[PDB]
Amino acid sequence: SVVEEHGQLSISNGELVNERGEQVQLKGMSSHGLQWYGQFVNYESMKWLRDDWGINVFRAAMYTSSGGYIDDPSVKEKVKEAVEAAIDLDIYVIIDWHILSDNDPNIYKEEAKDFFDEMSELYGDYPNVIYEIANEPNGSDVTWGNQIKPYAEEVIPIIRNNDPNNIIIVGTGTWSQDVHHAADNQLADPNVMYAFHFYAGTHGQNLRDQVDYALDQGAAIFVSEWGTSAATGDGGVFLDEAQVWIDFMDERNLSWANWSLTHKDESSAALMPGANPTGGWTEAELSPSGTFVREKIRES
Ligand SMILES: OC[C@H]1O[C@@H](O[C@H]2[C@H](O)[C@@H](O)[C@H](O[C@H]3[C@H](O)CNO[C@@H]3CO)O[C@@H]2CO)[C@H](O)[C@@H](O)[C@@H]1O
Repeated sequence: SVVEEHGQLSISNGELVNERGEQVQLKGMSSHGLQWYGQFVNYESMKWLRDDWGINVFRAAMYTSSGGYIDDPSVKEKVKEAVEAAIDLDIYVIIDWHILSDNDPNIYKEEAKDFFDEMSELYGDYPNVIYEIANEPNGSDVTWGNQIKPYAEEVIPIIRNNDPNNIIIVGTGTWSQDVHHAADNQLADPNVMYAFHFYAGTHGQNLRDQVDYALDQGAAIFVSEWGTSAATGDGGVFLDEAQVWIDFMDERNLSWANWSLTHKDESSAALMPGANPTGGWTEAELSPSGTFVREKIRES
């Protein structure tokens, strides 16, 4: 129903809109790294998220390093499984080239181009697909103008040769926080969005103001990852600040995916130890974070 109704997504005046020009807000879950917790990514779990949580997007977090795709490329087949499930379930799907320790997206740019060529050839005639070409550029030696923008200007044409207008999300500096510099030096492609990531354990008032600055430059922003925890993915749960961010995102038409769908014993994990990887989770099988995130999506 979601993808049939909204169909082709595009950016109009800095906003994500559907094929009839109406604003639409995606809300869903990210996997954790597919090399570690890939068992939680399957049609049945995604169907349960759709039906019981109300998700309308799923993010497949394919780490490049840390035992991910560069080390063992088999994890690309799990991305394909996720995409196929999203197509069958009629929800959107984010294909996330999940850089992190490999902090400059240029490190594995040749592999990224290859990977996005393959994915856009396979899936470029479905409206479900959103390409996230570099999760979290980071480090003081990685800037928008010097590193990230020219990386994007190599990868985007590879995608566009196969898929001329599905959404592309481009990471920003400082772990996808530096939307200000991106917004001042935007990419040409009209269906690009810039990633912004937050963690509720950080006091967020200035970060909200910087998102507003970026929006005011006509840049579109997708909150392609956020957590209820501290910035490490752990360190307690911060539901008061999370709620402030939830309300902010609703007021600004900002789509989002929460980190993450795993049973790992860290505060950002949505599931308890013993949660079934194919779904069906009782209240007792959701973590503090998962209970909250589920409520936010069901409210929506
Ligand atoms: O258990 C698997 C490995 O986990 C590694 O820690 C990861 C955290 O569990 C995870 O929450 C964190 O997520 C990041 C995400 O990649 C980018 N956005 O920010 C999130 C919060 O920091 O990523 C951690 C690093 O991959 C751990 O380091 C390994 O030892 C484990 O094998």
